Amino acid sequence: DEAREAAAVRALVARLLGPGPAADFSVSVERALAAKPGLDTYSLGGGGAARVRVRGSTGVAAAAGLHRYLRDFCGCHVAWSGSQLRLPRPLPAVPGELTEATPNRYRYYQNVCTQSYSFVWWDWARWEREIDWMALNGINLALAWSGQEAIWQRVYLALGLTQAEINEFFTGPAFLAWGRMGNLHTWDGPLPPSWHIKQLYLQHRVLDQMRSFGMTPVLPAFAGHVPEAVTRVFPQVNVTKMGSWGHFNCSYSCSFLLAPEDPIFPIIGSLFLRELIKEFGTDHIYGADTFNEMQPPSSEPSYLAAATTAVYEAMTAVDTEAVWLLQGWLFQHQPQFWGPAQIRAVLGAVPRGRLLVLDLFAESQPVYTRTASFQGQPFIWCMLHNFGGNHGLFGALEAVNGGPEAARLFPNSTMVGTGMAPEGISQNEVVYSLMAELGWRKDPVPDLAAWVTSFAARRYGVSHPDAGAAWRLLLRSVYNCSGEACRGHNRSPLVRRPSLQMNTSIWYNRSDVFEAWRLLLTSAPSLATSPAFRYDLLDLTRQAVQELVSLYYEEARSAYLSKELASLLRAGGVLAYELLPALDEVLASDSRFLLGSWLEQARAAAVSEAEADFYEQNSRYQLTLWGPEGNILDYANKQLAGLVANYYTPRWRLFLEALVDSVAQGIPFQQHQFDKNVFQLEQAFVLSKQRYPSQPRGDTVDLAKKIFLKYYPRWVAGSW
Ligand SMILES: *[C@@H]1O[C@H](CO)[C@@H](O[C@@H]2O[C@H](CO)[C@@H](O[C@@H]3O[C@H](CO)[C@@H](O)[C@H](O)[C@@H]3O)[C@H](O)[C@H]2NC(C)=O)[C@H](O)[C@H]1NC(C)=O
Ligand SMILES: *[C@@H]1O[C@H](CO)[C@@H](O[C@@H]2O[C@H](CO)[C@@H](O)[C@H](O)[C@H]2NC(C)=O)[C@H](O)[C@H]1NC(C)=O
Ligand SMILES: *[C@@H]1O[C@H](CO)[C@@H](O[C@@H]2O[C@H](CO)[C@@H](O)[C@H](O)[C@H]2NC(C)=O)[C@H](O)[C@H]1NC(C)=O
Ligand SMILES: *[C@@H]1O[C@H](CO)[C@@H](O)[C@H](O)[C@H]1NC(C)=O
Ligand SMILES: *[C@@H]1O[C@H](CO)[C@@H](O)[C@H](O)[C@H]1NC(C)=O
Ligand SMILES: *[C@@H]1O[C@H](CO)[C@@H](O)[C@H](O)[C@H]1NC(C)=O
Ligand SMILES: OC[C@@H](O)[C@H](O)[C@@H](O)CO
Ligand SMILES: OC[C@@H](O)[C@H](O)[C@@H](O)CO
Repeated sequence: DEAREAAAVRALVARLLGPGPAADFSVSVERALAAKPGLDTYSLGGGGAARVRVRGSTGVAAAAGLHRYLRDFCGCHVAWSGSQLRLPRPLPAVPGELTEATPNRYRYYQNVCTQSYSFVWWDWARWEREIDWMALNGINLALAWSGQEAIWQRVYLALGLTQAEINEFFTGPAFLAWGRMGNLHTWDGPLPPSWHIKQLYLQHRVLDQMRSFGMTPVLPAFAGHVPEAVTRVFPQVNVTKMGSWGHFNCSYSCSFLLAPEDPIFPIIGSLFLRELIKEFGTDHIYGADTFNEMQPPSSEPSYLAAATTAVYEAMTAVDTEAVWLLQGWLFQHQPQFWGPAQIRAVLGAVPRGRLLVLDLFAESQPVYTRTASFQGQPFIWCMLHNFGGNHGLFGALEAVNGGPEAARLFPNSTMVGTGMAPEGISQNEVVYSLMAELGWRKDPVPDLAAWVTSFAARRYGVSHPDAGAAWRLLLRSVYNCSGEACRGHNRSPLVRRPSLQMNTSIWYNRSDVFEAWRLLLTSAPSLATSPAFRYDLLDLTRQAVQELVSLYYEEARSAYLSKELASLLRAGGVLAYELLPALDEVLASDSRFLLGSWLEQARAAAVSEAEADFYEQNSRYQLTLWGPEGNILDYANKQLAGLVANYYTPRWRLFLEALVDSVAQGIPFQQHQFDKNVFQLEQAFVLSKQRYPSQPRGDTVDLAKKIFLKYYPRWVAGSW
């Protein structure tokens, strides 16, 4: 109720600022503050000689008001990487009563993938910080995906499956996103008993905390995928075996899909939802997806309607208030299958307003556009932005700034909210800061250059003219990809398998990055004490090294092709023996860029050495080979200390060496042979029991300065 929501926001203020400064805020929650039912509203008053009055129509609204006040009146900044929470004394006064309402019924957060790429090894402490970030960003709808395998285990045991069948079925922890969608099964499991104990524990705390703010946590439901062992206990079920996803064979993919009209369908679907709800309660919104990246066995509208009605009916068969949150990714991913009549069949099969669809990649491939606003079903306009959790400076900020407005103005628009659905978090914080803001604004931000200048100013605690100019440069270059082919996948040579056919082209002027780097480095004598400045300088230096690797690749390749041995040794030499080690070393100077920081999260999730080794191996697979044969090679690449020294660099050394051997003998370089040798090194990184440091070493500013002094003059002079 109102009181519990206000107490939740009061406790947020105390975690955020300390209990001392928290006493200067008067928080309340009052339903009547909203003019229109379900359009969240906050108001700010007071300050100066008086306490700061923050009122919300809900707990999330109040938290958004708090953020509004801290950002625009106090100059504060909150992000995944850290915060800048200096309060002026006295606290600034607000003129009269400032009251703002969102035009969005929902602000949504999380991809299904984010659960595996970023949240896998999170404990409660980390989730608690994330739910605060969510509340401050005004989020009222989000996935609560933890612990669902523990519920499926109860269901399957009750259906007569053996514990061994259940253990064989789930993937390892790092691959559960794809197990849950039916893309995968089995790969790199089993889930150990401690996993379920910890995830059930976690999920209860997540749900309690979300609900205390008045957030709506979305819960999973059955979408038709079942383990093969279901055909042992129910041997007359009608099932179709799906195709291979992600180049996995039938030991790991080729999922069994239960036919929509099989009598077992509502029985399994109902038993799962009932067990889920007994354990966790419900807020009446359920997520399910049958055909994410998997071609349905028929394009007949009548079949596709029945497959969709079967899932919705299983939900309403236990909860008559059910609303089904559906990912729209498939419509964009297999456009040749998903013609107008196929899409109309799914969208028409659930009553209007009971399908809430995520237009998941709306900043670049919106579907509302080509389906007359999902044939009248409500939708949430999502920015996807990031794939694989990849590091790399990227954004299409003009398209995100104008996107929600265009969706709202579209004829017969059924837009009911905005969302952020990155595959991984902990990158490109500027992009999420903007899209979160668009959650509450009526209009696009009018001047992006001034906005990014203020973003940097609040983040560093000072408006520096060089740092400001650096960010304006990044805004118009890396953060302004335009066109239909803008994807935030890092495909740079640094993170990919070396070859003679790598494409080094980009969507911006490379000089803008090197200038931005120079300008940000010039700011260091003022800003070096800001953890956020250190983070951004490191991220930008890292980007500059990524650019240099590409440029040195170009030189090495041209020299290979001309049989210029000395030039090839020189160019390939600085790439593999100087640039890459320099990168690893500078990354190693901050805890937020250590492979070892993430792997120690994995060890702390385990309860034994053996289990910890298993989780760490899971993590190393996920970042590199993905599957056992390099099935989705480098898709979840990252630029972390340890990973660059022991994975990216050995591949480049081997590649250079094979090129110089080729030029030195008579002999052409053969890709297929190098492909076999480099696979041994990639796999060795995965299977090694090497431990990686979780403590930083060296000074970030000093190391970045050395890289700049050495490589920047070579850039301006063209002399490699
Ligand atoms: C589906 O894919 C998996 C993973 O690639 C296959 O399992 C793998 O099978 C291979 C070949 O049998 C094993 O590799 C090695 O083969 C040599 C044979 O000369 C042997 O000396 C080594 O000890 C080793 O066994 C590999 O261990 C195994 N990998 C895993 C992760 O289990 C599987 O066979 C494929 N399934 C189908 C149905 O095709
Ligand atoms: C927006 O919605 C309305 C649905 O009411 C569509 O207009 C109806 O359909 C045709 C026009 O193409 C007319 O014969 C009906 O009489 C219209 N109804 C009304 C009340 O005007 C309209 O076409 C939709 N726009 C788009 C782009 O699909
Ligand atoms: C993002 O890119 C687009 C394309 O370069 C920019 O939009 C142009 O802005 C100029 C003014 O400088 C206008 O005269 C043009 O009409 C626009 N061009 C096109 C092709 O649309 C935009 O300024 C860039 N955004 C940022 C924030 O730097
Ligand atoms: C299985 O279900 C599909 C419809 O989903 C149907 O085409 C097929 O005839 C059914 N097969 C059997 C053996 O019942
Ligand atoms: C790299 O890709 C771009 C389009 O994305 C294309 O125009 C270009 O020709 C490609 N370069 C090479 C060398 O193949
Ligand atoms: C990129 O920046 C450099 C240096 O300011 C400039 O010489 C060049 O003409 C710029 N633009 C393009 C499209 O190359
Ligand atoms: O406006 C204040 C609210 O806290 C949020 O919606 C921000 O605008 C974006 O973080
Ligand atoms: O590539 C496998 C990834 O984990 C997913 O994000 C999707 O398959 C991308 O389309």
